[PDB]
This record gives sequence, C-alpha cells and structure tokens, in this order.
Amino acid sequence: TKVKYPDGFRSWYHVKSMVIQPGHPLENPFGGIHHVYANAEAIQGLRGGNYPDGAVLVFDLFDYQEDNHALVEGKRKLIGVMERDAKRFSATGGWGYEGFGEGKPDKRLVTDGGQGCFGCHAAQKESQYVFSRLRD
Amino acid sequence: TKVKYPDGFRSWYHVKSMVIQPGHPLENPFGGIHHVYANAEAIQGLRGGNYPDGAVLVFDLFDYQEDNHALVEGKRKLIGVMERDAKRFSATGGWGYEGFGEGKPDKRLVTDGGQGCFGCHAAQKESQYVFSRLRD
Ligand code: HEC
Ligand code: HEC
Ligand SMILES: [Zn+2]
Repeated sequence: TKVKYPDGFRSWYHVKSMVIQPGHPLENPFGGIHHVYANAEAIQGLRGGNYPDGAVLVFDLFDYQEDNHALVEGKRKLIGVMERDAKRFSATGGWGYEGFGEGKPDKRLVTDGGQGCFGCHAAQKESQYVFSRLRD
Repeated sequence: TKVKYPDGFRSWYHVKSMVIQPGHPLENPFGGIHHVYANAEAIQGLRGGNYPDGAVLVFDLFDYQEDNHALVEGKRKLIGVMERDAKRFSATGGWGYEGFGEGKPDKRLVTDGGQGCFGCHAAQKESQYVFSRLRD
C-alpha cells in the first residue's frame, strides 16, 4: 500500500516546467524550479485516454539561485510522485501520493497516507486529479 | 551542409533548464525559459565519451508570464540545434548550427553557415563546444 520509488524517471518524458518564487502560496514546500515527467502509461492519460494502472507522474523540484537576473538550477529539494492503482489506492481516488526528500529512496515525506496531497489534487477531479497539460 | 529538423526531440532526454530574465546580458535574444534535450548519441558525449556523428543537442526557448510569484511557460520563441558531423561541419568545429523560428521546420534563421553561433560556442572548445553539463 506504499508508493514505489520511480527508478529511471529522469529518462522519462518531460511534460512541462514551472517556477514557483518566494511569495507564492505553494512556496512551502514547493518553491523552486520544477519539472514534470511521465512514463509511457501516464502519457496515454495526458493524451486523452484513461490513466491505466502503473501510470506514474513525477514532480522534480530544484532549488535555484538568482545570479544577474538568470535563474540557475541548484540542488534537488524533493520529488513528488503519483502512482496509478485504482484498487490499492482507492482511498485517495486511485492515485498513491508520496514524497522523497532530495529524490532519495530512503526519505519518505508523507505521514498521513496521502490525504494532504489528495485534498488539493481533488479540485482536478474533472481531469483525473492531474493539473499538468501536455503542451507541444 | 544543412542541419536537419530534429523530429521528436520533445521525447528525448531532458538535460537541464535555465531562465534568463530582463537585465541579464543575454535577454536579447535568449530571454525566457529554456530547456536542453539530447538524443542517445549526444548522451554518450555528455557522459564523458566522445560525440558520435549524428549526436544532436536542442535548445528549446519559451517566453514566460509572471503569474502571482510564478513564471509560467508561454509561446515557443524558437529552437536552436547542434548536429554533430566532423566532416560535413568541419567549418564550425564539427557541429552544424541552425535555428527554427517558433520551432517550425520552415523558419530557418541561420544565414552565415552558423559562424555567428560558433564564435560564442568556441569559448567552450575544451568541452567540444557544449556549455551544458549533465546533472542527476
Ligand atoms: C495544492 C495545495 C497542492 C498540494 C497540497 C499538492 N499539490 Fe501536487 N500539484 C499541485 C499543482 C498546482 C500542480 C501543478 C504544477 C504545474 O507545473 O502545473 C501539482 C502537480 C503535481 C504533480 C505532477 C502532476 C500534475 O498533477 O500536474 C505531482 C506528481 C504532484 N503534484 C504530487 C503531489 C504530492 C505527492 C503531494 C503531497 C505530498 C502534492 N502533490 C500536493 C497542487 C498541489
Ligand atoms: C553566446 C553569445 C551564444 C550564442 C551566440 C549562441 N549560443 Fe548557444 N549557448 C550559449 C550558452 C551559454 C548555452 C548554455 C545554456 C545553458 O542552459 O547552459 C548555449 C547552449 C546551446 C545549445 C544547447 C547545448 C549547449 O551547448 O549547452 C544549443 C543547441 C545551442 N546553444 C545552439 C545555438 C545556436 C544554433 C546558436 C546560433 C543560432 C547559438 N547557440 C548561439 C551561448 C550562445
Ligand atoms: Zn505578492
């Protein structure tokens, strides 16, 4: 009943990126440059189909440094993970929610079985609880 | 002596990103959010191997909007392309250089066999003309 670490996620498909700066309500703790990646199964949900079991989205969050008005990636703060399993993750709408401190497998951040994540992600019920959209 | 449009580059390996904002010496023309992509042959050279002919690196440049302490991805401005060929492109260090306005195959921007591109990239002779470094 626990989200698997997504080995190899960095070689997956880059869906989009976004910068959250100090002052944004999500500053704590999602401030930084983030990138979104999807495995093959997730791409099919993003492309319009149903999300099948085994679908995985990753939120890869980096700290950054203003240097002469360029934003430069520094150290990874965390990764957030959504793993699709309609049965096993029934409780949180078919996705399991987990965090890994610094992207390391041994550093789970979620302490409430994922209801905090789901609390906010539920507003996107219309789109299967995913906020990101494929762009070209 | 003509660089191919790199079809399907969006499904390649995401190397890194960087934001260049108003003030920085490079806003004109490189202002915005950029992402770097590499095909298989380029990874070998990024990893510390040599670059095989057929290695391609892409710079994907997006405009951005300020949205409540977030920078959000807008329109693609252009892609820049480096295509590895030591014989075909010996005039510019064995890489071809080209740009496509708004990433469209028909909007070739480069008019000087890529000398303009190459005079800045030559600062990086020692890294074989590539500024990007792999990260985790
Ligand atoms: C609102 C207060 C949120 C909470 C709490 C959590 N997330 Fe979230 N998440 C939110 C937004 C607005 C976005 C989109 C960012 C963008 O670039 O558009 C996301 C994104 C993710 C993703 C990527 C997939 C997607 O839905 O777009 C993942 C994998 C993700 N978030 C995971 C996640 C986890 C594990 C959380 C609890 C630890 C969590 N999120 C909380 C908004 C909110
Ligand atoms: C200095 C005035 C530059 C000119 C002119 C051009 N480029 Fe460039 N390029 C420059 C930098 C500092 C970087 C690194 C960006 C980063 O985030 O690190 C790059 C990068 C590229 C890349 C990506 C591969 C790499 O070398 O890191 C490509 C594919 C690339 N540049 C292509 C390119 C082309 C086609 C140019 C002429 C149209 C061109 N560059 C000009 C600096 C400068
Ligand atoms: Zn404010």
